[PDB]
Amino acid sequence: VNVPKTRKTYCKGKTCRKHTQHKVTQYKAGKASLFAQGKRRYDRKQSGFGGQTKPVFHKKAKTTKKVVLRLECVKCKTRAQLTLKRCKHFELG
Amino acid sequence: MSKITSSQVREHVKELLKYSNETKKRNFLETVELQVGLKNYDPQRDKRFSGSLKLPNCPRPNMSICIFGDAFDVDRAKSCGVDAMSVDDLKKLNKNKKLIKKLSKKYNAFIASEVLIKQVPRLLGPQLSKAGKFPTPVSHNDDLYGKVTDVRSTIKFQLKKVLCLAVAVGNVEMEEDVLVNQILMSVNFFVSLLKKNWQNVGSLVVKSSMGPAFRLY
Amino acid sequence: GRVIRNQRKGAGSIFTSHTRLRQGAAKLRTLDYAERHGYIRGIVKQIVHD
Amino acid sequence: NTWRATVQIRQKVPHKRTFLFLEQLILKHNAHVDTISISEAKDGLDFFYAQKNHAVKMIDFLNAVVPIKHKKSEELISTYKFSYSVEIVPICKDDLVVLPKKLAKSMGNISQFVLCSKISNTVQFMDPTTLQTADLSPSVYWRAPFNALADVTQLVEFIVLDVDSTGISRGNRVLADITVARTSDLGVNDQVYYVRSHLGGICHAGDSVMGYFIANSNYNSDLFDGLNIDYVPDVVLVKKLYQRK
RNA sequence: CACGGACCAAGGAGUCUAACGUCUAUGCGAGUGUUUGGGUGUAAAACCCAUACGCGUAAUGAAAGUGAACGUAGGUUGGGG
RNA sequence: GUCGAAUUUGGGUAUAGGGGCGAAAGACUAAUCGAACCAUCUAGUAGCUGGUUCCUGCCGAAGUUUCCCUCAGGAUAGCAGAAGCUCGUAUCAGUUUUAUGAGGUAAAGCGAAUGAUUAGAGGUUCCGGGGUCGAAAUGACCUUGACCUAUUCUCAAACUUUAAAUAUGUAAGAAGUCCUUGUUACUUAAUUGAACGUGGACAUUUGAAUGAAGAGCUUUUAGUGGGCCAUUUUUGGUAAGC
RNA sequence: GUGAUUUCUGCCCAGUGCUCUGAAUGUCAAAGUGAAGAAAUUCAACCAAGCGCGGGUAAACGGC
RNA sequence: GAAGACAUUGUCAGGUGGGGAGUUUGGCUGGGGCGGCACAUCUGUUAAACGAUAACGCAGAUGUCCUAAGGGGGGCUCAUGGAGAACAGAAAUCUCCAGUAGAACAAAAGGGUAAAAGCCCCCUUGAUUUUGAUUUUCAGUGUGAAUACAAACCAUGAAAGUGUGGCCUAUCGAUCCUUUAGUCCCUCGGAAUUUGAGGCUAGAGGUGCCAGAAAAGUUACCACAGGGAUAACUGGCUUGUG
Ligand SMILES: [Mg+2]
Ligand SMILES: [Mg+2]
Ligand SMILES: [Mg+2]
Ligand SMILES: [Mg+2]
Ligand SMILES: [Mg+2]
Ligand SMILES: [Mg+2]
Ligand SMILES: [Mg+2]
Ligand SMILES: [Mg+2]
Ligand SMILES: [Mg+2]
Ligand SMILES: [Mg+2]
Ligand SMILES: [Mg+2]
Ligand SMILES: [Mg+2]
Ligand SMILES: [Mg+2]
Ligand SMILES: [Mg+2]
Ligand SMILES: [Mg+2]
Ligand SMILES: [Mg+2]
Ligand SMILES: [Mg+2]
Ligand SMILES: [Mg+2]
Ligand SMILES: [Mg+2]
Ligand SMILES: [Mg+2]
Ligand SMILES: [Mg+2]
Ligand SMILES: [Mg+2]
Ligand SMILES: [Mg+2]
Ligand SMILES: [Mg+2]
Ligand SMILES: [Mg+2]
Ligand SMILES: [Mg+2]
Ligand SMILES: [Mg+2]
Ligand SMILES: [Mg+2]
Ligand SMILES: [Mg+2]
Ligand SMILES: [Mg+2]
Repeated sequence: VNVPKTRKTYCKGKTCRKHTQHKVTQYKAGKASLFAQGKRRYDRKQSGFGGQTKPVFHKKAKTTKKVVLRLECVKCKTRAQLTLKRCKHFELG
Repeated sequence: MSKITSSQVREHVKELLKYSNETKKRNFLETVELQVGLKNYDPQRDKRFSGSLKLPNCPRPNMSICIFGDAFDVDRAKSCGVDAMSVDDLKKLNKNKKLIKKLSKKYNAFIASEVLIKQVPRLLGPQLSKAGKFPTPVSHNDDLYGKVTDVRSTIKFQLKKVLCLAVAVGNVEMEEDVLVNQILMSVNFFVSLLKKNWQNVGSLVVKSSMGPAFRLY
Repeated sequence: GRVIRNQRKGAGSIFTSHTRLRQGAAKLRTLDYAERHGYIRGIVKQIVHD
Repeated sequence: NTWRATVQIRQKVPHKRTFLFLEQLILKHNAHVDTISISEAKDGLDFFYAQKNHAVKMIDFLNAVVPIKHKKSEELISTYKFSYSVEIVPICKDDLVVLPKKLAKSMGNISQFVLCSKISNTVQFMDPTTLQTADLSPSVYWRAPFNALADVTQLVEFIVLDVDSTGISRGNRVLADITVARTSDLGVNDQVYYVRSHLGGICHAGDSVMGYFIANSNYNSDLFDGLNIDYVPDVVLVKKLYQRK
């Protein structure tokens, strides 16, 4: 699918509150090790004797993924997110 | 790199503009180019990245772009007063194999017709792209003078087998603050183009085309 | 499974050596001053089966 | 309940390329001498046999042409029907594969990001970026199986702009380096790609070549996302079209 | 032609506890609960009692926090007496 | 069978339970051995089998819906009992009539447009699907089929023009009708409407029939969640108590 | 492992094992090293055996 | 005598390790297994003229595709046949007449559509923000999909209007854990500042056994708790003539 990298939509910033122009990028993610409560809990549960202690998922069925767009306002610098359907090829031409 | 309080580049640009024409008032060859060497990246192991980051500020006015096209863009090129070419002319150019390797040297670039560029891939044969002169297309309703201005002001960072990419980023003519804006734009484009957004860039140098000993970057 | 036979041979219960009719351990004379500096003479009295 | 032997050949792929090669080879050797009947299916076919001798020699013939795994099953009527379930390895030639890490390390320390280059009684993978092959056997596949990344439907076209070389060849394949562009924006953009490939001796500047475009791709694969980002390329080139007329 | 049963006597299987829901009875009622303890005794009973504490009389919010009358504590439709 | 030895045997001594010992049978280890015996944890757990103790009265079922690593089991709804509470002939019904909707099966008709599987001969640069090679394209090697070509009668549960019977939704008034004129931040060009009202008029029938064992409402909980047979209409299997 | 005597025990090291008088970073843990940071930390280089590459072995399993 | 700050010994770390330990080894099903998915969905038929209705019944589809193939406006008419025009010959381009759709509308089938929902152009981003109500499956829970308003901001058009993705009927996913967007936001409890962490509102990362365990065989050496198996009787068949 093709989506242009510019789009005029509504933004809910306190200064704008109207239809403004945004530019479009795609969303990605990160992670954290000596920070997050789940990781700090899992490591202590994992230490010692006993084995694995949590499930491990290996029965993947989907082959594609939904795509999320991040929109940044050119006059406000207030981002917004918008999800699309499942597609196999995506670009921002 | 992530930008580093550009007053050092400001003093370097001032020393370069006092080197050119204030200690050697040479003939008009103003081109204050920025040379950048990258560090900590393997050419074969990493992807060979490239982009073009065309700033409208111009420094190389004398350029050769033999507009290859059809009849209507030939008349448009004759109006814009630039060196054009014809269809039978390009057919003779692909006929004589030695003429292409010379016409790639008598020209400085090229600008093709969105009606004949999907043939320069095969008709005008190889070594044009090896000399990095693959023509950029121009439409049937866009301005030819504006496209020639853009093809004279369009700079392109490409990753070769060497980590020493240099670009004619400015002229030594004038406009210290506009030159500072050009240096900021080039540094931003290189830092965003590299894989690590700050760490990979090592060597930055200014040289006003005269083998000047004023880099200070 | 269970403990196999070559594993069982190391506890040494019914796998020890049968040493009743043996004449004694066969070894050389202890090194001392006479063998270290000169020589000494003995005599062989009997040649036996072990 | 009237045959006593059934052989069921299956391949769980929409585009059954290895299965159609197998059908051409069965038709070109005429191994279907003693078939009672043939049942079509969605992913293969069933051959029928009056005694199990022709069935086991069909298994013997199939065990040396294609990478398969077969299992035996016993039926009762109240004298015993037999059923032979044969599965072909669902990886066809010119398909793009990400390998498991331990298998890739044990199979010659090859890259995980490979291409299926030849199918025989075993299967053969090859790294297109550096010319290097590997042989995977059906039993070591079926010990812990995996799937392919992309099949031959998302092959996009590419226009070759320029060729170089590196000198290294391993016979029939000259590992070179070519600059290329897409035929959906060659007359639109200034976007060029630089691909180190094994289509160096076969390709010259100005023609069309099929490939995988990784930079426009939504891949949901744990083997893929366990890779590194910089060591996966943008384009993987597979084959040249070259239509005469 | 399913399983148990030769005959007789005796024994033999929804119990108790902690915390609860609905319904009923009783005592007091914006309150209610003496029995952890103390006083006393005809002595494991009965009788008497202080300060606390539990539940109820205020909700809502993840929290910081805020916290229930425009009016005969409102208008319309029915409504036993 | 063997009977002078890889013989037979007394006593002493050594090897102990996931251990021993085995010229090997999973053999033997105190009538116990594909992991001995003894006591305790221990009244181990059991969606599985058996049993479960006095009388009379009144009421009285289900084998079905949805979800569950569910199918010899649960939760949930239904069916049932008990406690009642607010009131007093309501406006209700496994029914008819009158009025007014919806349907596309039986029958008709195909020949009025759809009228079919089946074994169906060639016509190659009218198509060609792919499969194997190929330092690649005046590029070789393969076979289902494209298209029935100059063949019609033939008929339908997935075809249509008409169209029953049986079964099905709504209405048959007081929470109604009519006249007059109050509210509004909605609506109209408006003094128009829309919704809700004030005041007034209309009971011997208050707007078809027949019936009405009181009507309405709430809380709580049991068992059940293997069904089967008959007439009629049907689907799959020559067909069956399939 | 084979199973008195007699006679015959062919060829393959490729697959799986077992092995090593062979090359050198391909993978490469804790500890130690360096950089940025106020610091907790983050990033990077180096990196033992083993694995991988290379050689041996069939009266090893197999294969013809 | 030999060896020597090396072995040895202690702690952590990386390999190797059925020698040993513990555990597991889906469901439906004319018995299991193989096959298939009748396991989550969609169209026609079974299906007997409201709705509902089973079978490992039948004919097929789904895990996609699209910045236009979404939205608004304007102009035009499609398949096909006939008669004509140099090369022109089934079939190339032009002209006229007939043409109720026999064409097209991404994909299965069914429905719908002619100054259009089809074809060709012009402008665009309503495929936006905030949250309630309703319909289908239904326990009237969740998930998916859809309908009609309200309060904003926009598009298109002269305008009335239309527009909350695809003409309609399918195209998809909890808790826990990560991550992102937004709130001159709340907390770190002796008091502050800055990192770090935790919260609130709204999305993504996925469970296809699709209301959602993390999982290989063999037993003829076998064990336990239970449930089922035995003369032919078609509610009436069998004998000589495809
Ligand atoms: Mg540990
Ligand atoms: Mg001894
Ligand atoms: Mg009996
Ligand atoms: Mg008995
Ligand atoms: Mg008895
Ligand atoms: Mg009130
Ligand atoms: Mg004798
Ligand atoms: Mg021991
Ligand atoms: Mg015994
Ligand atoms: Mg019983
Ligand atoms: Mg009764
Ligand atoms: Mg009929
Ligand atoms: Mg009145
Ligand atoms: Mg129940
Ligand atoms: Mg039962
Ligand atoms: Mg070997
Ligand atoms: Mg480390
Ligand atoms: Mg090493
Ligand atoms: Mg030491
Ligand atoms: Mg082990
Ligand atoms: Mg085990
Ligand atoms: Mg089963
Ligand atoms: Mg069966
Ligand atoms: Mg019906
Ligand atoms: Mg449309
Ligand atoms: Mg819903
Ligand atoms: Mg989720
Ligand atoms: Mg399930
Ligand atoms: Mg389920
Ligand atoms: Mg048993």
